[PDB]
Amino acid sequence: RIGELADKCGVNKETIRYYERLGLIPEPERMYSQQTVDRLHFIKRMQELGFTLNEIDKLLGVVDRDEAKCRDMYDFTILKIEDIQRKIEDLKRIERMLMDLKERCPENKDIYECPIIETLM
Amino acid sequence: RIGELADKCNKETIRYYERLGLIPEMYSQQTVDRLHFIKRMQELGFTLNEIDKLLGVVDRDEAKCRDMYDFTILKIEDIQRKIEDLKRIERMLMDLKERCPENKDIYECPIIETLM
Repeated sequence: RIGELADKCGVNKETIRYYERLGLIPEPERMYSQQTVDRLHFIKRMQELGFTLNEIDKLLGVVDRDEAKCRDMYDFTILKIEDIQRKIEDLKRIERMLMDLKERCPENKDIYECPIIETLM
Repeated sequence: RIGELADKCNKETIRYYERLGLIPEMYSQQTVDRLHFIKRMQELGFTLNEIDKLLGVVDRDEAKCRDMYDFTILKIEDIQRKIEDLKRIERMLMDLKERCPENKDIYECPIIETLM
């Protein structure tokens, strides 16, 4: 079921085997249950949001109850919280800027130009 | 002044941005602000083409200011999704933090990290 799991999240089988080798995802039974899908989605999205594979591994250590890689979690949380807070602030200002730019467009006054579907994408 | 401008984040990168038409062909404070803008925008996941299109408005370039509306819609949706996700991740990290013993300790309070 590696192919369907690869298509579902999704990433190529190479990166799935790569995460299996890194230990980011557990060894499947003789396969790949729903938990593996949620975990893989977690890894993928976290990596998309700027987190390194090492940090993701450290977080997944909490899930697997690995005491070793859960060492010094306090400082880690503090650092990541600072980073992500600044990032959030920046993105919010940028978003307000983008909206402000959108209002200055003529189409913003047109009813048929209203972004209906794009809302739930 | 490109050496002084180089403190901001290097010279080849500056010449590269000049060749792309991202920055005018140097000495100015406005150029410093613009360069910082480009850099930080790139740090936050925006491509050079997107940043170029946004800077098309500052340069009053009619050509690349076309279809700005759909661009804004797209970027706003994407960045909104990102913001939601990041907020939730932050609350997660705060949960984890509060689950630590050090979180109850006064000397372990992150005072300096606040304004970094």
